[PDB]
Amino acid sequence: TWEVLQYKDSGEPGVLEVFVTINGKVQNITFHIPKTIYMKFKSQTMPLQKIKNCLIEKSSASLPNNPKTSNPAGGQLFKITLPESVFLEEKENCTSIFNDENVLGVFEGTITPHQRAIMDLGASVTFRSKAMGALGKGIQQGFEMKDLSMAENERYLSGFSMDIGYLLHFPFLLLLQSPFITKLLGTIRLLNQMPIVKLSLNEVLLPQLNWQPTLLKKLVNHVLSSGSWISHLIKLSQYSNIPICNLRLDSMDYIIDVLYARKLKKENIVLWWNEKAPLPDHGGIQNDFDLNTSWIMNDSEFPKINNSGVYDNVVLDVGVDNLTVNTILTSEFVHDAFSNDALNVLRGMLKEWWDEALKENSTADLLVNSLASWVQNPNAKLFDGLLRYHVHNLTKKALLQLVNEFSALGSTIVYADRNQILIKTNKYSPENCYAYSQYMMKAVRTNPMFSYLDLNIKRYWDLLIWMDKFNFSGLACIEIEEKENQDYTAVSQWQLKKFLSPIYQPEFEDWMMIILDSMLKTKQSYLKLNSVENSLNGFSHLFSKPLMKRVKKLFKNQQEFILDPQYEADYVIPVLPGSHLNVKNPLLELVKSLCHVMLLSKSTILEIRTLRKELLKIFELREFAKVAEFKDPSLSLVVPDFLCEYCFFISDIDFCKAAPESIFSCVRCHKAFNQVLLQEHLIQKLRSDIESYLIQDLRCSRCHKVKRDYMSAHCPCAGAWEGTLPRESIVQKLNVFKQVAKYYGFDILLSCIADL
Ligand SMILES: [Zn+2]
Ligand SMILES: [Zn+2]
Repeated sequence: TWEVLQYKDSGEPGVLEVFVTINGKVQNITFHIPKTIYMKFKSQTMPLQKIKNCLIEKSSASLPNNPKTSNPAGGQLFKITLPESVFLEEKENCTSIFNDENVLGVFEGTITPHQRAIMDLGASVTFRSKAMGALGKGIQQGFEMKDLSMAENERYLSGFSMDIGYLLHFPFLLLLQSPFITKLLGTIRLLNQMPIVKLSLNEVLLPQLNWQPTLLKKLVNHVLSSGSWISHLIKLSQYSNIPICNLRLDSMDYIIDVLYARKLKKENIVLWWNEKAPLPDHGGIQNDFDLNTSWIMNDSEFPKINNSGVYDNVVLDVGVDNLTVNTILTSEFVHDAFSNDALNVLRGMLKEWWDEALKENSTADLLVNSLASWVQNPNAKLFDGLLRYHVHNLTKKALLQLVNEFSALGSTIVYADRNQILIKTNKYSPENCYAYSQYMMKAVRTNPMFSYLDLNIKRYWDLLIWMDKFNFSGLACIEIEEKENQDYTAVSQWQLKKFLSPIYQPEFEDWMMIILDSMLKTKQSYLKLNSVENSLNGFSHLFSKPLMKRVKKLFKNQQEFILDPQYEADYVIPVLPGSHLNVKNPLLELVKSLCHVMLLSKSTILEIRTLRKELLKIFELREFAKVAEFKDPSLSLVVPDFLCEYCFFISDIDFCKAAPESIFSCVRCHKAFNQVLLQEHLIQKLRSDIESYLIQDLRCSRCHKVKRDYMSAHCPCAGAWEGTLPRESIVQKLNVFKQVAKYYGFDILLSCIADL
């Protein structure tokens, strides 16, 4: 039994220098690893060359499923194993089996000897040599490992007793903490020969004034955290079976990659493993443009429900956590699907991880939490776009099924965002829904479809006005109590106010505070007294007469002071990111936006529309004038699926509607983001949009149909060829990016706009 500390390769192929630990102390040994390659070539027969001293054998391994490669043809996959030195030798000559005619692909040329040994042997490698006593012969030369190998149990890797050191930069098992590992390793060649545990905290920043205290504070924690670092490293390593020095702490996708790869190798499935490459290794077919792949990697938008209105019943605000893991755990013709066998392997892995995590296991809990992050990361190895598409498509179905399940009992969906769900209840008072909420939660959890979902009620709503997530108001209570009248807080988040003149913004809020009070009073009166929700009929009668007089007075003052240069500070229309409307009369916008909020009732249409006409009579405008219609003042630019590294939260960020302090900070935890990452994601969105416009399909203006010719003038129908994506849409999309890049300081995106 050997405790390998740091597997390390060198210039010579199939050579692994190992800083192993023998019962005495640390020592250096070397391993020899042959190269195993997967050949798909020809349709039948075999080369019969015999020139190479290798081992070939016809195999039946389960290949991946690239959408382009769909033809079955025949099966003659091979399992050629051949040492890497003579493989480099064979690279030289022109004639050889690996480079000849009728070669479909090489499937595992990317995996290095280091990875092969760390996946096959592991941390606890032992010697089962026996035969002749070549232990001395094995130690003087390089011990060839292919013939003799065994992996002993690693339940207890080490009882630690050893010296630890530091080496840090702020631009013996030493710990390397530097922004540039490669530069420091190359500059001091002697640093290579010593074993190092490489933990990298990067991007040191300074306030540029009085930086000595902050340098001292940044040094103190790194000095004092040594006991924690080694302890956590050993805690991960004892379960991981990866050697301590190869493993890193922040690296979490590597554990998933090794475990999934070795449990796949337990089966006959091919790895498709690819190293420092964002795309899978499919044998070389992955280096060509394909329409299906381009569509499946450009579909990251999630559906949503935004049923708007004013609700006089109670509304529940539940938060659905563990959606993706629940989706995975629960569950020829198709050319765009992931292999079912690997899917079942992943399902079994997640099930066993969850079961061990239930029994007080920290590492299993970490793996379960980090699986969702691993799925969407291309930089993680074994990453497949088909897997991401499969997971997203099943999650999309799961959310609709959950909404339908909620629809089984008397309730109505209002909103759905993968993290928040709003439910309309039949009951009228929040104090009478304690039992029904619990019953619904138990019923939802009882279903086998949603056994692993986490649901928690965040707020109870008494009166809610809903337009979208960025524009709402009402009265809410955090949690209902006993024998005490429930405390209610009034919330009002209106982005619509930001596009108003400074003199009218206070008026907007003041009049909304009267609308809400009147609606609450009339609802209480209707409840006390006993097609239309009669709780809210007649609320406008209380505040109509004051509103008319106030509007008249405001109009008179505007007529008096609009041309006064002294009052030029007022009556200035702000410029905001996503603003497109060019509008003239400031008080008209206030009255329109105030009436639009009342209009979302669906039960008091006539009453509100009479008041709207009467108010519009103060101005010289008619009830159906085009200038008197409400449009949303703001555009939208939504970047989907941004990761919080310290929170493990999936959030969709919209750069136009969302107010600041939210663009650059996570929601669950108030941790700031990194700006250049946001700029790079915006650039990715822009270039992807341009590509999607450039690869669109054509259609007939009358026969809505797809063009099936490469050279034609028009439809067999007398018509014309038009585009599925019109130019005006992409022009507007390029327009909004320019404003977003100028309101906030994004130099990289501004440069990208000007290089077009
Ligand atoms: Zn967070
Ligand atoms: Zn036609």
